[PDB]
Amino acid sequence: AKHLKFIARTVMVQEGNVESAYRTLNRILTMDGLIEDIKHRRYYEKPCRRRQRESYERCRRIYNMEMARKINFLMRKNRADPWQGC
Amino acid sequence: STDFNDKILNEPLKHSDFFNVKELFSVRSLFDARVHLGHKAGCRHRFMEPYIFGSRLDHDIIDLEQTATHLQLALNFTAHMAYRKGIILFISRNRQFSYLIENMARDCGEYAHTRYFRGGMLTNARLLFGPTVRLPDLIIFLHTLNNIFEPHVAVRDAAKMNIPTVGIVDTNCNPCLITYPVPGNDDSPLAVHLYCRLFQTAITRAKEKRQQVEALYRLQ
Ligand SMILES: [Mg+2]
Repeated sequence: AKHLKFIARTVMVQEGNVESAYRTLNRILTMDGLIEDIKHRRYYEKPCRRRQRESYERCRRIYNMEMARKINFLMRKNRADPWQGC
Repeated sequence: STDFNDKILNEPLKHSDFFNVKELFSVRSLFDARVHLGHKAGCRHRFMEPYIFGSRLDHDIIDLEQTATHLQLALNFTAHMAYRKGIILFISRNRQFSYLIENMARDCGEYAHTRYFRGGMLTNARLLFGPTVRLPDLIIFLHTLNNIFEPHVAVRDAAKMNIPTVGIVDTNCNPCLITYPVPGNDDSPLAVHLYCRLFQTAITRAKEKRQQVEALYRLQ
């Protein structure tokens, strides 16, 4: 309200591909967490539910990051079997 | 029969090194073969600490003095068993050395099982092979771990069936049930080749000495 307009969350379309512009804007909002924040703020998430969801998301992120680390670590071992037959 | 057994089987048991296995190796040979390199300090096993000299930049170093003593004992045991004509079975799930170990077994006249150890090969042997089958008198593990970094089930089964086990135990292995552990590097081709050559030489020496002693006794 008290800020200048058309600076925040504004993207400029390149060569007229408004679809690309909207994809870029959507990526920006998603990465900044605005889309998820709006979806969650539609209805009031009581503090206990909010805490449980935050804890669940933290555990999910820890597990996913560790599993991704394991996958990237073992990806090299997807080579062709060197000792085939024996 | 009585005198024959007394002078054949029990004669070598009166000598510290009847087959002269100590000459087959030296700490320098083990070092050159890299028997002293273990896994990272994170993979270390709690029971392998007594045999680990230290940790060189998070890499374990196996005490080759203890390796020399243990290898002396293991080679002497293997030589005595081969002399007594027991069945020696070489077990290893390292596919990099399956072919080599099979060839060594065939050359030295002993047996090898480098394949997927089916459940019951030793505990269910009578049913699987036949009621009169003869189980191995000694099992030599060139790699006491299976291909998922767990102890070979043959170790537990051999302990169950009372079959003595010689075994090369790396810093991530579990030597608790291996009768004659030989702390060493089981992953370097040089080390594995040295172990194979040593056991082959000891078994061949034992068999040829058995033949020589039998000939000496029977000719008189
Ligand atoms: Mg190893």
